[PDB]
Amino acid sequence: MFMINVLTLIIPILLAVAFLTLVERKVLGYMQFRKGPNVVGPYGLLQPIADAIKLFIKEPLRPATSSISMFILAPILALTLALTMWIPLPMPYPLINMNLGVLFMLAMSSLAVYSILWSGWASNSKYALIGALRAVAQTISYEVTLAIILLSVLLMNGSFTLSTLIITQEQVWLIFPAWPLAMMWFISTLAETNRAPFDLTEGESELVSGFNVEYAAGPFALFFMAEYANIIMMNIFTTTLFLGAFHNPYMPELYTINFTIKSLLLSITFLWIRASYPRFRYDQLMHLLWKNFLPLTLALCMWHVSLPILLSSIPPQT
Amino acid sequence: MSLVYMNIMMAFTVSLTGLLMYRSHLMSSLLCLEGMMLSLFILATLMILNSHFTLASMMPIILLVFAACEAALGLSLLVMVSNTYGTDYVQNLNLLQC
Amino acid sequence: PFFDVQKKLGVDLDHWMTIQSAEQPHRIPARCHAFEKEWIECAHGIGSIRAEKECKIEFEDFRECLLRQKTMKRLNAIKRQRDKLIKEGKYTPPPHHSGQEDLRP
Amino acid sequence: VAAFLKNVWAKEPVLVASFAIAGLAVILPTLSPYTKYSLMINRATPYNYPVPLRDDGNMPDVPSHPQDPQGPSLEWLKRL
Amino acid sequence: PGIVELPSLEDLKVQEVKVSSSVLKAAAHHYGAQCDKPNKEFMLCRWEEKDPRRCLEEGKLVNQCALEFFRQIKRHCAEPFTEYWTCIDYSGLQLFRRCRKEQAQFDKCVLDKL
Amino acid sequence: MNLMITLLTNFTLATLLVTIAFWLPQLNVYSEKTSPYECGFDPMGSARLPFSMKFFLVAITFLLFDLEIALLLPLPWASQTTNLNTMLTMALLLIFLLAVSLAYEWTQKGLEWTE
Amino acid sequence: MWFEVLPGIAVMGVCLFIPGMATARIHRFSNGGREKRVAHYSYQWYLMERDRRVSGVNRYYVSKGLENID
Amino acid sequence: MMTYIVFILSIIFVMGFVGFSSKPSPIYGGLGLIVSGGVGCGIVLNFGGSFLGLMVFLIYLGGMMVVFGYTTAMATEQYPEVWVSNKVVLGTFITGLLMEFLMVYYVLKDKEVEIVFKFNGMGDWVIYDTGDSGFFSEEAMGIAALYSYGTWLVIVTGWSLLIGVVVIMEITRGN
Amino acid sequence: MNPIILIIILMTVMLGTIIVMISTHWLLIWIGFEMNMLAIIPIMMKKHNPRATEASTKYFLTQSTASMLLMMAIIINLMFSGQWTVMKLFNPMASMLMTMALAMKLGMAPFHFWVPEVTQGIPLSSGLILLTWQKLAPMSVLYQILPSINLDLILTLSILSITIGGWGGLNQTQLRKIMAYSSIAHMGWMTAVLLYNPTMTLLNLIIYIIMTSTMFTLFMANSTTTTLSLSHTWNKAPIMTILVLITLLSMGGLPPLSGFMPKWMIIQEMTKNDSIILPTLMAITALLNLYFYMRLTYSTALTMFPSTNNMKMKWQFPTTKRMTLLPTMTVLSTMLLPLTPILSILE
Ligand SMILES: CCCCCCCCCCCCCCCCCC(=O)OC[C@H](COP(=O)([O-])OCC[N+](C)(C)C)OC(=O)CCCCCCCCCCCCCCCCC
Ligand SMILES: CCCCCCCCCCCCCCCCCC(=O)OC[C@H](COP(=O)([O-])OCC[N+](C)(C)C)OC(=O)CCCCCCCCCCCCCCCCC
Ligand SMILES: CCCCCCCCCCCCCCCCCC(=O)OC[C@H](COP(=O)(O)OCCN)OC(=O)CCCCCCCCCCCCCCCCC
Ligand SMILES: CCCCCCCCCCCCCCCCCC(=O)OC[C@H](COP(=O)(O)OCCN)OC(=O)CCCCCCCCCCCCCCCCC
Ligand SMILES: CCCCCCCCCCCCCCCCCC(=O)OC[C@H](COP(=O)(O)OCCN)OC(=O)CCCCCCCCCCCCCCCCC
Ligand SMILES: CCCCCCCCCCCCCCCCCC(=O)OC[C@H](COP(=O)(O)OCCN)OC(=O)CCCCCCCCCCCCCCCCC
Repeated sequence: MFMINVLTLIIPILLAVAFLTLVERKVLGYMQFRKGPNVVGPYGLLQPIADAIKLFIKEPLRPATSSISMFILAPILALTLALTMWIPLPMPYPLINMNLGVLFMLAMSSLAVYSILWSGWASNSKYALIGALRAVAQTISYEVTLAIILLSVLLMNGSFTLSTLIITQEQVWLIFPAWPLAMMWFISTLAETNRAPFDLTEGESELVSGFNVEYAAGPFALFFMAEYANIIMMNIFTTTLFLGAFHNPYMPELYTINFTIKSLLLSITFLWIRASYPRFRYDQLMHLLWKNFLPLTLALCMWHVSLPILLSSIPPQT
Repeated sequence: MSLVYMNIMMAFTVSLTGLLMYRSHLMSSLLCLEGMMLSLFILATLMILNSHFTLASMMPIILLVFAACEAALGLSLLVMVSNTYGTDYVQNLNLLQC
Repeated sequence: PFFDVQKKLGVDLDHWMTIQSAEQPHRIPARCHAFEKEWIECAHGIGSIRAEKECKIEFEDFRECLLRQKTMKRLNAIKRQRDKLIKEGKYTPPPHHSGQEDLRP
Repeated sequence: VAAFLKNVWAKEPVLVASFAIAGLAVILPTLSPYTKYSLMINRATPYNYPVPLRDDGNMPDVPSHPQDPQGPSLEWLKRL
Repeated sequence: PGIVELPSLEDLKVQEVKVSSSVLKAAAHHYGAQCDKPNKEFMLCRWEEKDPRRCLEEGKLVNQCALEFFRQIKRHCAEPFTEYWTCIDYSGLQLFRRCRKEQAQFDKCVLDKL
Repeated sequence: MNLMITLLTNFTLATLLVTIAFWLPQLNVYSEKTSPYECGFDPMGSARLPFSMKFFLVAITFLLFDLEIALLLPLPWASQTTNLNTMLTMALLLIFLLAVSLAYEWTQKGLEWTE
Repeated sequence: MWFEVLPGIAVMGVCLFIPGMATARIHRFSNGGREKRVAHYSYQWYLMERDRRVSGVNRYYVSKGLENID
Repeated sequence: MMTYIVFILSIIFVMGFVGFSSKPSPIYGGLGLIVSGGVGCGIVLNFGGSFLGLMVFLIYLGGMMVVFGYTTAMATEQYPEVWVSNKVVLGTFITGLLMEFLMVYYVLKDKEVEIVFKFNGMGDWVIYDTGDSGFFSEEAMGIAALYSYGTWLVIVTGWSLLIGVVVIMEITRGN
Repeated sequence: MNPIILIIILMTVMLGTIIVMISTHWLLIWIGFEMNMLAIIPIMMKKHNPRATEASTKYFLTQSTASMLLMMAIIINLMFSGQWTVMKLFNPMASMLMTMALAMKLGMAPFHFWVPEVTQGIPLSSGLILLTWQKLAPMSVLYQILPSINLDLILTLSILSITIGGWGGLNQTQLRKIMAYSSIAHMGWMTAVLLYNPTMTLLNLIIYIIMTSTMFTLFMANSTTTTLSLSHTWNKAPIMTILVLITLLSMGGLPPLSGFMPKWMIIQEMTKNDSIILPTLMAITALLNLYFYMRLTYSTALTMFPSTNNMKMKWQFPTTKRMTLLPTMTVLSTMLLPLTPILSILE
């Protein structure tokens, strides 16, 4: 019975990833004064099916100079970590109701970097090494500020449980008292997933393709669905953190519709940002978070740890 | 005692005999140091959580902090070495034999 | 040398984490609070040389509470004897030890 | 010091905002009168069981029943 | 060492309060108010004796008083308490704030009748 | 019980999508297709050469900072203690020491990249 | 025009509507028409185990009311 | 055999320790240490310390990632050894695994072993406590008492970290 | 190095040693040891030459291994005792591991290999700071756990350290290696008498610190690193030759100098416990330390080695160095015998 629950969790997110490829292509085309795919089917509904069937009947092309074991393990680890880290999200009831879901998602987001790193190192190429080291630089740029942002915004919730975050935002949204943390969190989620303007790993300008330049079709699709499932999970995580919707225990479909449309708007905002900005340099991103975001994050952390004591508004931990 | 205590102590001894016989590479010795630190952390928190000594739960995490207080330091003792010589072999560190 | 600064100035620095019978948060007791309390109260102020042979019963009981070696030995002997009797077919498990037991509440 | 403040606000406003937020967070809890409210709110939360005392015969401050008027009440917390 | 002393299975036999956890939670406050003295005596004995084998009779009295309390509820206010504990039992976290109207009905009925 | 079931399910679903991608199509492997890609020309040297890094100092700073902010993570639960002035003072002192260390790194040109 | 991005997005909406509510439906199926009870702290787990023992069917969601007592 | 879950996780722990302590190459040593940290956090999470396991997992993942960046940068070779490219590394890995599985077989036969201490053979589930802990987890309150009680520990740790930052600045200077 | 940063680092070293000395918790002992090692590493990196990098790397590896063994023994003692009081231990394996860790931290043989190389690769200031101050905390920890050390292990370590230091001091021309081997021999001398009466150990520690500081400060004043410049010192200032002669005669255990203060009374504590072979062997082995001290005095003061022409210019410039407490330290290291019962203040 739990098998039914986990398969009904993991199949619609793959379908969502494919239709996210469709929506990304069509919306990005329409923002560039042109049209997206509409010839494959009725309004292009069959383009992701054609892409998926095409990519799984092509040659795998395992290189000779690459360590084959890590070359196979890295996309498997990427897709796996993209799968078993959707679980603690309350929709409105999570599949796994972890007591420490926030730290779990932090740890498994730290673990997903190793797939990119071992993909870059395993395939014996210089561009893959450059992409892997740029991923390392991006991780050391963003991780500490991301964790302090989460700690400062969880001081009003009471605990690390993601299920109690709806109860915290039952009266008002959490973006009203923590909007600078919300903006910094949005930039951190943009830089976490290597999305534009902080791509810097699959750079088609400075490099050819980066870490996945030696990965032909079949294994290359795994990184694509891992990245797109990652951006959907960041959108849902940001929606739960800062845009908590009204929850009725008798009608969970209201909360499901509400956070579904909010996460869709957040993904639309992601693609809106993608089409409009030039790519950051990966040394400028390093000085962005470590010099501008970090002092403000420390000041806001001290403000948010001295605020509930000041106002007799310390939230319960139960 | 128990069984997991025996396994963690065996892991500590395995990492100790990994550390004490160098293989011409400093990073491997640093990895062995991190492994022994991890084994000590795991044994300490296993004993503490078994014995319900709640006030000593400040001990392991604080302990983990001081791990970096040598481990990152070891990296800072490598870059000058890697600026003195092109590699990080331990056989190049034999100038102090006279 | 042990320059005892702490008792000289009356400043508590690390005396609260020294034992498990101290002021714990929310009065959470250790699993062997009574044994350690008895061992400390037995061996208070009499010196280590006298305490090694005069309060050995309380310290031995506390060490048995800490690691449960004799309890493991007794349980292992009982389990081994039970498995041997099962293997010889001389023993049948009781219904309350097999699952259909109907506990109290 | 107005010239220095204007120059540092024109050059690096992020550090000025961070230092102002830090200064408010440092000097503000010592000025607000609501910290003791947090103190007795945290002390009034019943994590553990209120273990009763033996009635020796002379204890006028503790009640015999929880509904007796003697004892620490929290009408202030209900009011706030 | 000495043989551990354990009471026989006849001494532990008592008619238990065989209700669910939500049934106990729904009528927790009135049970605490009405049956306070034998529970307090039992827990004082438990904290002063440090031995479950020396506090058996007080536990028996606690069970008897709780069963009498639930029997007194069952005689007069069966259906509003039924609605209240059902509404408490529906919620996953057993929240007290989700069932205020059935609660107000239950204490109104038990204040007017009892 | 459920967490390892979910882990095994996701691992099986991931690892089945490569053996399907391997054994299904028609493969044609020669000793020119699987060469390392360097924009049409064969590379000079190997990809295992020392890749001289620049941000080593900030890497060590991140090594310290990850756990030095991981000390700050029990601050929600630390708001539930009875002693609150001492907790507030110690937390403010910890983040103040963090800020002092960051400012010392900034002023001594430690965040800049070498060469 | 632009509204043709609305069909595919709508499919995405269905692709984000199916899983979570399904879990709720699963949580309304196994637990006998109620929410799946949460156990964040050991007291809640002890109450869960007491309910499972007191139901007599080895199912914790089988709620026995005040008709059980005399 | 599900009652020996912590024992199996500890077996994988010592397996990973043997895997990276043979020192083949720091990439695969880092992979082995990541696996060992994962199963160790699983062990301590099985004992109830979920926060401590998640924290040590996150900290060691970050440390191993910085380490991997360093070895890609500085400690590299033309032909790195995976595990079998060197005879001595493969040999010592094989004897480490053999000694571990020999100890497993010996402790799984008479349920007792003497390596310098004395160890049982039953699963660790016996040594658990039978009572509940109320509305709090003991490890969370214990680590939360760092600020209310451990003022001296916080002071010396913050000073040690600040001095460490200054030391890192002073060492890698060159003049 | 900035003077502010140098003052802060030296204060951190002092704070770490104080934290080890005054704490009643094992975790605080390990924290103080870690802080001491972290703040003592960059002192040796003061001049930024490769030999400092080798010395720092070797010292860091040895101290990290010692700290790991110390924490393992602390955890085992926690397992077998369930407390944290810094007192006697309740497991012989924990006592053995703590003794091995403190022997590695003290540089006692057969863990003596890093001592002469680290001492030679670092300047005289860092060498003096190491060989005098860093040998205070482990001796205090050994003082605290007195009813726990195995007698055979600590006595074997002491006699091994004395013999190895006495043998190794003969074949050196560098002054820093000579001081390192002398420190190893004195380490064995202090740990030989620890289990009988640690007041004699404290007396020997104070005397050894005074004499080592005097010799190192004289090496600062003469600006000498090798034996040849120390020989050449007779042309610049003969008073320095007189001072190093009487100091090296003091460190050889020759009465009526203060270097006869510890060793003699150490013998006075081994014959009361019916051990007559060991003090005799220890004195016979300390004759080797006296031998290379006599060789140093022959090279430096008692013979007039040839000099160069450029020293004439050094006759026109007097010394302007901050010789801090040098006459008081020389007087303490030479003429302290008739105040022998002063050591009763160390009880
Ligand atoms: C989740 C909700 C929605 C969030 C927003 C999402 C939609 C909008 C997205 C916009 C496009 C983003 C694309 C990527 C941009 C990347 C660059 C970037 O972000 O750079 C950050 C830049 C960095 O600046 P920089 O890169 O120009 O660097 C300047 C460097 N110097 C000065 C040396 C030349 O700005 C920040 O870091 C600001 C962070 C947010 C600040 C919030 C301040 C709130 C108010 C505080 C108080 C102020 C009053 C004074 C005190 C009063 C006290 C009482
Ligand atoms: C100049 C060159 C020649 C020098 C010759 C010097 C003398 C030769 C003999 C010296 C022996 C050592 C001192 C012994 C003092 C004994 C005092 C005493 O109470 O004895 C009774 C005690 C009796 O033991 P006890 O008193 O502890 O026990 C109580 C008494 N009974 C035994 C009854 C229970 O004797 C001893 O303890 C042992 C004495 C013999 C020691 C053997 C080891 C030393 C061997 C000689 C080394 C000499 C130096 C060699 C190198 C020279 C430099 C190159
Ligand atoms: C007591 C208050 C709380 C203090 C502790 C808590 C602090 C929280 C925030 C932490 C900030 C961490 C980082 C701080 C770095 C400061 C040093 C620095 O880097 O200065 C450089 C900067 C000039 O820039 P530049 O030299 O070009 O930098 C190189 C690349 N940009 O130099 C500058 O821009 C000048 C920086 C110093 C002057 C700032 C003045 C701010 C005034 C705000 C309003 C009044 C606040 C009153 C409180 C006291 C302030 C001292
Ligand atoms: C969460 C929601 C996810 C939704 C995913 C799917 C979204 C799109 C849904 C379908 C939309 C319409 C697609 C229409 C495709 C084209 C159909 C067509 O016209 O095919 C014609 C082709 C050739 O036929 P011919 O013989 O030439 O005809 C003679 C005409 N005089 O004949 C053929 O090609 C053969 C027949 C093909 C029929 C294909 C029908 C669509 C299949 C889509 C796959 C997914 C289906 C749904 C799965 C989930 C629900 C169960
Ligand atoms: C060779 C390369 C690697 C190949 C294999 C890759 C496998 C997948 C790797 C990715 C996943 C790694 C997972 C690591 C452990 C994560 C632990 C976790 O998620 O814990 C969440 C949760 C904690 O919540 P808690 O507060 O304990 O709640 C109890 C009260 N209801 O926990 C719970 O609620 C408890 C649920 C049961 C937990 C059982 C004990 C832990 C099981 C660990 C399995 C093995 C992990 C191996 C990781 C290897 C990483 C390289
Ligand atoms: C039972 C337990 C007993 C514990 C007793 C503790 C007593 C107090 C602590 C004593 C330990 C040693 C303290 C000093 C350590 C060394 C300091 C040092 O090396 O300072 C460096 C400084 C450099 O001076 P300068 O020549 O200008 O610089 C050259 C360029 N680098 O200066 C020098 O190089 C010159 C030397 C300066 C210090 C000399 C005086 C102090 C050390 C000797 C002790 C003197 C007697 C007092 C204590 C008696 C008991 C030990």
